[PDB]
Amino acid sequence: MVYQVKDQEDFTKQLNEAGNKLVVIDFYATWCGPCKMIAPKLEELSQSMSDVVFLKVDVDECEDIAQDNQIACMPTFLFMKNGQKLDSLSGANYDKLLELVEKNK
Amino acid sequence: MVYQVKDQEDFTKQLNEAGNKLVVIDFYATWCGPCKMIAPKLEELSQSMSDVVFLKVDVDECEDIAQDNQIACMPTFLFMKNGQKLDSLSGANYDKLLELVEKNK
Repeated sequence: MVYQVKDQEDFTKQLNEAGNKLVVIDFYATWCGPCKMIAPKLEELSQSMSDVVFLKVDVDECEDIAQDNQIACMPTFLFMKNGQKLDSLSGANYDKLLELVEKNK
Repeated sequence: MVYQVKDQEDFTKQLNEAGNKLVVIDFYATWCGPCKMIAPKLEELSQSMSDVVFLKVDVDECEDIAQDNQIACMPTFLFMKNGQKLDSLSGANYDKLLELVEKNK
């Protein structure tokens, strides 16, 4: 399952909850076609990889978070670990996403 | 002038009012850095080019319109004439925008 970040305080709580695990955050919009296409794949990844935490942020719901993170394309995947930004991926490229997960987890 | 589209009906009304003119639509978000970066240049261009209609759509206000046009990367510039799609440009590239206006005006 992919947890939807509710606000900025919630984002910090989730990053804390993740512990030492790589966190992958999907910045998406409900009007974004590629976002919807890849969402089930993220759910499957979320279900199967126990050493990675998957989150999602609806940019229309958390516009402050989208701005703070300089989102321009949907979907954007942010890769964090122990509160540090490790990488970013713009677009629904599942292979590159998987590669960044394997590289950073 | 760059007019802000209020909803789907308003979008249709503006497309009709353009008559035979090229219409350029900027799909943007208020949390989008490059969007804000290029907005003043679009405003300047619109004040000069009276034979081209310039519109803008806030994807947060008009999510339905965003979905209709398959917006992914922002800002997206859609080029239309007589209600029909001519071209599309993702990202804030001013030279490419001018090339596409020159091509389609």
